[PDB]
Amino acid sequence: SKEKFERTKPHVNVGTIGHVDHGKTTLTAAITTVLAKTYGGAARAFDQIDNAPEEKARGITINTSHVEYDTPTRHYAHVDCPGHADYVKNMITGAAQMDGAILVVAATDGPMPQTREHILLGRQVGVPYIIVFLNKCDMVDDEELLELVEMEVRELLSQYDFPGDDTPIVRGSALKALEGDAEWEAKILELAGFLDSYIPEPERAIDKPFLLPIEDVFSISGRGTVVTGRVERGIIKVGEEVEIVGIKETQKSTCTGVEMFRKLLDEGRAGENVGVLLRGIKREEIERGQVLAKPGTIKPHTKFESEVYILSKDEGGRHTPFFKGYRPQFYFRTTDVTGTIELPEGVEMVMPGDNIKMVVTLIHPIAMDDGLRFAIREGGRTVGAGVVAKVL
Amino acid sequence: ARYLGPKLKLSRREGTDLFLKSGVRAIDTKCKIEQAPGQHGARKPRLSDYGVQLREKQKVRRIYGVLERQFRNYYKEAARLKGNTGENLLALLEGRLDNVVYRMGFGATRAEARQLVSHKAIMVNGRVVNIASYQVSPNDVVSIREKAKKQSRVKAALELAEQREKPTWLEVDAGKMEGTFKRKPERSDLSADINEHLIVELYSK
Amino acid sequence: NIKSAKKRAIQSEKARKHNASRRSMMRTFIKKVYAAIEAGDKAAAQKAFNEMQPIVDRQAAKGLIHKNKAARHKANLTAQINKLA
Amino acid sequence: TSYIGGEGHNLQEHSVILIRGGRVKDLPGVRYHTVRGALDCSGVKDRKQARSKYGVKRPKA
Amino acid sequence: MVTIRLARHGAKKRPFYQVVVADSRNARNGRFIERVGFFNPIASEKEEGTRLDLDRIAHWVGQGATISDRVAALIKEVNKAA
RNA sequence: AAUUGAAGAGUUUGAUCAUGGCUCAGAUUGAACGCUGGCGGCAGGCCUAACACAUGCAAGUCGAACGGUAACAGGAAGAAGCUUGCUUCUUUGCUGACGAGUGGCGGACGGGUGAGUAAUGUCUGGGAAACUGCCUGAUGGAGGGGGAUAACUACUGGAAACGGUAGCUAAUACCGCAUAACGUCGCAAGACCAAAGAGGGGGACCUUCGGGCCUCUUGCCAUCGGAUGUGCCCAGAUGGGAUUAGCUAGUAGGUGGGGUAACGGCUCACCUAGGCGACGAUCCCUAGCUGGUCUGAGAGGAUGACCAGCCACACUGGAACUGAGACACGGUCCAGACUCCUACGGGAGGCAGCAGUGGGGAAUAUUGCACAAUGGGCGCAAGCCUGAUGCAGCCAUGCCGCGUGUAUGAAGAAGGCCUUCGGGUUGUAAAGUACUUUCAGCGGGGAGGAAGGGAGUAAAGUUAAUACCUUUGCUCAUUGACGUUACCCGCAGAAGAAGCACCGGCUAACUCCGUGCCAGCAGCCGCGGUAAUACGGAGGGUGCAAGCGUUAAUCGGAAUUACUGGGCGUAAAGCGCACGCAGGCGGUUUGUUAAGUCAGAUGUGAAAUCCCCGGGCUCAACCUGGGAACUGCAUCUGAUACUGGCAA
RNA sequence: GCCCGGAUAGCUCAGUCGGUAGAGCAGGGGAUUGAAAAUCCCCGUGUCCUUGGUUCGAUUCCGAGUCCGGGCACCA
Ligand SMILES: Nc1nc2c(ncn2[C@@H]2O[C@H](COP(=O)(O)OP(=O)(O)CP(=O)(O)O)[C@@H](O)[C@H]2O)c(=O)[nH]1
Ligand SMILES: *C(=O)[C@@H](N)Cc1ccccc1
Ligand SMILES: [Mg+2]
Ligand SMILES: [Mg+2]
Ligand SMILES: [Mg+2]
Ligand SMILES: [Mg+2]
Ligand SMILES: [Mg+2]
Ligand SMILES: [Mg+2]
Ligand SMILES: [Mg+2]
Ligand SMILES: [Mg+2]
Ligand SMILES: [Mg+2]
Ligand SMILES: [Mg+2]
Ligand SMILES: [Mg+2]
Ligand SMILES: [Mg+2]
Ligand SMILES: [Mg+2]
Ligand SMILES: [Mg+2]
Ligand SMILES: [Mg+2]
Ligand SMILES: [Mg+2]
Ligand SMILES: [Mg+2]
Ligand SMILES: [Mg+2]
Ligand SMILES: [Mg+2]
Ligand SMILES: [Mg+2]
Ligand SMILES: [Mg+2]
Ligand SMILES: [Mg+2]
Ligand SMILES: [Mg+2]
Ligand SMILES: [Mg+2]
Ligand SMILES: [Mg+2]
Ligand SMILES: [Mg+2]
Ligand SMILES: [Mg+2]
Ligand SMILES: [Mg+2]
Ligand SMILES: [Mg+2]
Ligand SMILES: [Mg+2]
Ligand SMILES: [Mg+2]
Ligand SMILES: [Mg+2]
Ligand SMILES: [Mg+2]
Ligand SMILES: [Mg+2]
Ligand SMILES: [Mg+2]
Ligand SMILES: [Mg+2]
Ligand SMILES: [Mg+2]
Ligand SMILES: [Mg+2]
Ligand SMILES: [Mg+2]
Ligand SMILES: [Mg+2]
Ligand SMILES: [Mg+2]
Ligand SMILES: [Mg+2]
Ligand SMILES: [Mg+2]
Ligand SMILES: [Mg+2]
Ligand SMILES: [Mg+2]
Ligand SMILES: [Mg+2]
Ligand SMILES: [Mg+2]
Ligand SMILES: [Mg+2]
Repeated sequence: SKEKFERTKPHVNVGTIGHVDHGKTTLTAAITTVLAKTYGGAARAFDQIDNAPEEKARGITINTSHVEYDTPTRHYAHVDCPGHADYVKNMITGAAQMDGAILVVAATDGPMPQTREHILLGRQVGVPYIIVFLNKCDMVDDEELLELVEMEVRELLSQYDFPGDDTPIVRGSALKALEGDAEWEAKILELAGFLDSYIPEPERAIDKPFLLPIEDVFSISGRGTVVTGRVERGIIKVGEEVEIVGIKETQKSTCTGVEMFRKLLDEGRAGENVGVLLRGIKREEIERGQVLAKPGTIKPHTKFESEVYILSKDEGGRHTPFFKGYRPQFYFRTTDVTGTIELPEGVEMVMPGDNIKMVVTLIHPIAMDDGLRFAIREGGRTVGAGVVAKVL
Repeated sequence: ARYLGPKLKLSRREGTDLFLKSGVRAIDTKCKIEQAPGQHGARKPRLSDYGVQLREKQKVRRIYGVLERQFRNYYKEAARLKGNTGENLLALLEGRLDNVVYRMGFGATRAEARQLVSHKAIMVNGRVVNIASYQVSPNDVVSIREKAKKQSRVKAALELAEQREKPTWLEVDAGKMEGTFKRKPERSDLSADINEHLIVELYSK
Repeated sequence: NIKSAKKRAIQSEKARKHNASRRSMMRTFIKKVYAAIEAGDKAAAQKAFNEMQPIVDRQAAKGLIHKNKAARHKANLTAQINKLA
Repeated sequence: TSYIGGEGHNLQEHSVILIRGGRVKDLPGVRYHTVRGALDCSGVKDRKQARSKYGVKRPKA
Repeated sequence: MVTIRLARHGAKKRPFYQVVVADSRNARNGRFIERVGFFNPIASEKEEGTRLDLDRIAHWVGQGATISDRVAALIKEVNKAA
C-alpha cells in the first residue's frame, strides 16, 4: 503493498561488506536508526535485519537483507552482505548491484583474510566507489595504531587499484551509536557525508529495451511469484508483457505488479532495485540466474569468446597453469554457470598472468551479448576476468 | 488450407488432367503425364477396392480444391437433403463461388478464381464477397466489382473461356463482366468423367 | 459478517423479546381455561374463555398467530366446555 | 513397470517421469510406456523422423 | 409476481430478446409461465423483426402482470391502431 | 415437407469348415502429452482435495414515514477588511440534500458447489386435508387517546470489539378504547376481532397566524376472489450385490387430548397385535434426478460438463428466532477443529459468490471495464446498488471460415537421391518474367446495439379552476463499458504466415545406405541371425492441415448377453433321477362382465435440443420464426374377436 | 540460498586408512551353425561423477562444480 512510492530522490545502491564480526549488520541497523532522526519513517532494528532463525541462533547474517534510508539528497537501497567465505554466492549477488559499498573494517583486527577477498570480488564485479568505515573505534584509542590500521587499509585498496589514498575513511563505533551515544552518533553522519559526496549520481540506460537480472524468487502469500531485481536497462510498467529467458526454456508472463520495499510502484526504471509480480509463474518454473527481458530482444547461448587475466598466487589467483578442458565457474550478473574452456591452438598451459583469450561451451543456455563483462572463479578465489568478445 | 504446392503432380497421380494448370495454354503436354506420379511412378499399383474409392474421392476434391473437413461437411449436407446423395454432393460443389468464377470465365484456373474472389474483386447482387465457399443460390447475378474491373487478368481469362464448354445452367454477359447463375446444375450437364457413386461408398463406411 | 444490514440482527432480537412476551401472555390465558376444565367448572371455564377470546383473536390481527391457530384454539376449547356445559 | 522407448536414455533409480498406457507384447507384464519428451526424461538423441513421439524438437537450423 | 419482460437470448454482440411472462423472482433466462412474442433489436430492414401476441398479453394485464418499461415501450411500437 | 436406413478386415491350421475370443477401420470428448503454429468468428475452460485460504469486491435502498444535520452547497441576520456592498465572516435545518440513528422493504431472489441422499429426492399422472409479501378485481372502513425508546446530552467501563447508568424527544415504531360485517367460534342465539398517515397545488372561507378547509396522487385495515409461488398425499417408474433372509416396537392400526398454515404417530396416554418380505423387505457398496448429450438402421448401450427445470449443502455438528416465505452462503446463539489480533481481561474469521494464492493433479483462465443494454432490490420519480448480466483478457480446447499468392516458365539448370550409369527422379517445382493484395501493419471515415429519462410546450381528462397531477403528441440538448468496434476507403510490398503422422499386411504410399535376434519397432499378425518395402538416416510418395499424432474414455462394428436378434449329442452349456409348494402356461361349448387388447376424443408431455420449410450475421459455425415431434401418461365414451374373471 | 550424505567397467559390488586400480555375471574375438546354445582356444573391455590444488605420486588429503536423496530457512 500500500502507500505508492513518491519519486523525489536519485536512487543509489550501497551496502556493507567486509570480514565477519566487524559490524556489517550492526552498522546497517545503526545507519537506519541515526538517519531516522533526519527522516520520519525508518529505523530497521538489528533483529529486523537478522530475522532468519539461523541468523537468530548462530548470530551471523547469511541472507543479503535489503533495507533503505535517505539523506534529503538521495535515496539509499542498502544491501548488507555475508562476509563468510562459504557464503560467497550471496555476497556476489549483493555486490553485483553495489554502486559503491561501505567497507567495514574493525580497528580491533585491522585488515582480514576475508576483507581481502571482498575487495578482490568488489573489483571483479566492478563496485566503483568504496567508502570505508573503521568500526570498533570505542575499543581502542591509541591514535598511533589507529593511523597504522588506517594506513594498512589504504595499502590493500592500493594493490587492488582502487584510489586508496583519496578513499574516505570514517572512524566510529557502529555499536554505541545504535543506542544513541551522541558522541559516536556523529561519526555515522560523517560517513553519511561521503555517502552523498564521494559517490556521484550514476548513469542509467532507461531508453534501452528493458532487462532485469533475477537475484531472488519470492512466493508472496496470495499474490504469487515475485522476482527481485535491479533494472539494468530500460523501464517497465505494470501490464507490460515481459518474458523470461534463461537457464531453462523461455516462458512468457506479464508484470501484474511492481513494487519496491513494500511500497507500491506503478513504473519501475533502470537502476531501481524493484520486485516484479508475475502472471501465473510457479516457483520451480522461474529461479535465480534467469534474466527478465522485453520479448525477442535477447535469447540464450552456450558458445562465445572472451579474455582472461590470472592474478598472482599471493593475491589469490593461480600459480600452476591449466590445460585444455579445464572447467571453471562463470559469474555474470547473477550466475555461476560452470563451463568448459576451448583453448586456442598449441596452448598447452595457460600461465597465470596472461591476457590472451579462449572459447567456451557450458551447461546452461544463458542470456548473452557481445560486451558482457563477467568474472571467472574457482576454489574459494577468482582466477580470471573476461568480457564476451564475440558470439561463437 | 489451400494446397499451393506442385499443382500438376496431382494430375499425374489421378491420371486425368484436372484443369489445375489449364491456363493460357491449350494442352499441358509438358509434365510427362500418365507415366510418372513420382520416383516409382513407372510401376502399376495393386489398386484395391479401398484404392479406387479413395482415388475417386481425391480426384473430385483436388478439382474443386476443397479440404477434408470441409468436404466431409458437403457430403453430410448432401446426405440429409432429398434426391440422391451423389448428385446433390456435386450440386453443392457446383454452387461454390470460386467454381462459378471459373465457370463464368472470369478467372483462368480455379485457384486464380479463388485469388479473384479472395482479393475482394467479385461481387454478387451488388454485395462484395470474400468467401470462396459462398453457396450461390439460384437466380443470382455475379460480377466483377468496378474498381478491379478488366485489369490484365480477367481480360485474358475471359477470352480463354471462349475455348471451353460454356455450361448451360449459368449465363454470362462476357462484355459487362456479369454472369447470371440460373437453376441448380444437373448431373447430365457436369463433368461425368468422375463418379459420384464411389464417394458415397467411401463415406458410407 | 460485515454488512451494514447487521441492523436486522438487533432488530429481530428487539422483536423476539416483544413477540415472546405476547406468546407468553397468550398461553397464560389458554392454560387458565384448562385449569378450569380440570376443575370441571363450566362457569369458571366459560369465564376464562370469554376472557381469552379477545386476547387470542387480536393476535391474529397483529400477524403473530396465523389466524388458523387462533381459530383452532376457539374451536377445540369450546368443544371441551360444551361437552362440560 | 513401464517400457522406455527409443535408443538410449538417462533414467537412473529416481528421476520423476510421465507414464502413458500401451502394452508392448514382447515383455510379459509390461503395460505402459514412458513419455520421452515429457518430464525429467529427455527425448531421443538424433531423431529426424517421427519426432512428435520420442520428444525431439525440430532442428534449430 | 408475474411480469412481462424480455429475455436476452442470441449470440455475443447480437442480442435477441424474447418477451416472456415469468415470475419476478427468477433469472432472466429462468423459469417462465409462457413466452409471448419476441423482439429483434438489430434484425434488418426486412420482412420481420418484432412480434407480440397482444391477445395473450392483454390477458395477463387483466391478471396483474407488471409489464416492464422496455416491453411497455414495444406495446406502443406494435400500435393498437395499426 | 418433418428417421430415404443396416458393409467388413486381420488372427488358431499343412489346408478347410465351424465355434470362439483378441485387434483394426467410424463417431465423439469439459480432454492430457509431443512436435508445430498466421488471423478471425461462435462456444467451452478445477473431471482431482466438499483441501486450507492473504487482499479487494459480490446487498443495498427510501428525507414523499420520523426526530434530526455531523459533513457539502445555498438562503438569511449580522460581521470586518476595505474597490460602502468587493468581500471577510460567526450564528441559523429556514430550503437543496444528507453521515449516524429509529422505521418500512429487500436480505429466503440472483450466484456457487454436487458432499449427502437408493427414496424423506427426481420424473410422470392425479388428488385435498392448506398458506400465499409484492401485483390485481369487487365491497366497506380509514373515529378517538395514551405510555416509552434510539439518536441526542452528563458521567463512565473497555486495547479493541462493544457497551453501562440516569434523564430528553418523534413517527406509517408500540399498546389499548370505539367500531364492526357476507370475517372467526358456535347446530343456533349470541360472543368476539382491524387500521397510518404522508406529499403536490389551491379559490372562497378560515388563521392562538402551527394550520384548518377544497382537491389530486399514494400508502394503511377488513373480506371474498384471481394469478404466482410454496407445503402435503397417492400410484407407476427411478443403480449393483442373496457370498445380505428375516426386518420393525411409535413400530401397524384404533380412541381421545395436544400440535401444524394444512392431513397425518407429527407427537403423547390407553387398547388391539399387528405391519413390511421372494412381484427382493432389512443390510452393504455406489450415485444428485430430469429435460437432454454421444453412439446406434432401430431396439438399445454409456452418460448427466455447458444451457434449463427440481432437490441438497454453505468450515463441522446442533438449535431456534425474525418473517408472507429460512429452521437461512455474504444472519443469530452454542459446542468443536484450525488459523489471527491482544494492553492476556476478551475478542475475530469461514471464497462450494468474482478474481487470485498455496496444495493436489496428466490437466483447466484476469487480483480487468461498465452498469450503456436485459433482469432484480429500493424509491412517486430522478437516481443509488447489482463480480447477476453485458463485454474485454488468457488458452488451438472444440466447431466453422480465410490466408500463407496467381498466371507463365525447359537449359526440362544446380545440388540431393536412385541407376541396366543410357538415364530417371525431385520437377513447372525453383529461378526468371507479367500481375493481385485477402488477413496482418499503417493512416483517415464509420453504422447498429438507444428503448427511455430530463427540461419546455400545446391539447385532452381531473377539478372550483386556465392551478397540481395524469395521458397522448411535438421541440432542444443528450445517455455506449465494448471501442484505437463490425464495415468502407486509402498507402507499400510476394511482401509478415506449413507443419504432423504414415509408406509389410489389415490401410492410401517405395527404394538406397548403416546397423546384424544387437540397437530398436509394434493397434493385431509379427520384423531384426551380414541382400530388412517392418529398425535408424536419406530420397521420393501418401493422408491431413494450423493442425497432426499418441494415450485415456463411451458407443459402434460385436447376432461376442441375441426383446428386435443366439445357444446346450461331440466346440462353453441338460441339474444323477424323481415327487412337488409358489410361479408360468393350459382342451372344448354357450352366456355375461370388460381387467388385458383395440378405436375415437379430451387434458397433459415446460422452453431449449433433435428433425423439416424459411429468415438474419459477406458464407459457415452461430442465432432465429413457424411447424412437426416429444414414440409417454391419465380420464372418459364405445367395440367384444383373442387372453383373464365369472356361471353352467 | 544453507547443511548433510551417495556416485569404482555393460550390470552388481570389494577396496583407502596417499604407492601406478579388482572379483563374479555378462560382452567382444576364432572353429562349429542358417544364426545361436553347449564344448574347445583368447582379451579388461575403467575420463575411479567432473575439475583444479597439496606432492615424485591422489580412488584414497583438501577446495569449487554436476545429478540425486534427506533435513532446514527465506516471502516485493
Ligand atoms: N564493543 C563493540 N562491540 C561491537 C561493535 N560493533 C559490533 N560489536 C558487536 O559485534 C557483533 C557482530 O555484529 P555483526 O554486525 O553481525 O557482524 P558481521 O561482521 O556483519 C557478520 P556476517 O559475517 O554474518 O555478515 C555483534 O555482537 C555487535 O553488537 C563496536 O563498535 N564495539
Ligand atoms: C522488494 O522490496 C524489492 N523492491 C527489494 C528487495 C528487498 C528485499 C529482498 C529482495 C528485494
Ligand atoms: Mg551481517
Ligand atoms: Mg559467532
Ligand atoms: Mg575476532
Ligand atoms: Mg480449419
Ligand atoms: Mg501358420
Ligand atoms: Mg470441484
Ligand atoms: Mg478474506
Ligand atoms: Mg441518510
Ligand atoms: Mg438460488
Ligand atoms: Mg476504560
Ligand atoms: Mg402499526
Ligand atoms: Mg356460521
Ligand atoms: Mg389510530
Ligand atoms: Mg383434536
Ligand atoms: Mg403422512
Ligand atoms: Mg389425532
Ligand atoms: Mg456422491
Ligand atoms: Mg462445472
Ligand atoms: Mg436450503
Ligand atoms: Mg452450519
Ligand atoms: Mg472448504
Ligand atoms: Mg443470506
Ligand atoms: Mg462466503
Ligand atoms: Mg473462486
Ligand atoms: Mg490454481
Ligand atoms: Mg503439482
Ligand atoms: Mg457496493
Ligand atoms: Mg542433377
Ligand atoms: Mg487489415
Ligand atoms: Mg433513438
Ligand atoms: Mg447508436
Ligand atoms: Mg426524448
Ligand atoms: Mg497398399
Ligand atoms: Mg515406424
Ligand atoms: Mg543393406
Ligand atoms: Mg524402412
Ligand atoms: Mg449389441
Ligand atoms: Mg469394444
Ligand atoms: Mg453362440
Ligand atoms: Mg462339452
Ligand atoms: Mg440326464
Ligand atoms: Mg398350479
Ligand atoms: Mg380398458
Ligand atoms: Mg388407448
Ligand atoms: Mg419441448
Ligand atoms: Mg441465409
Ligand atoms: Mg405439435
Ligand atoms: Mg372366456
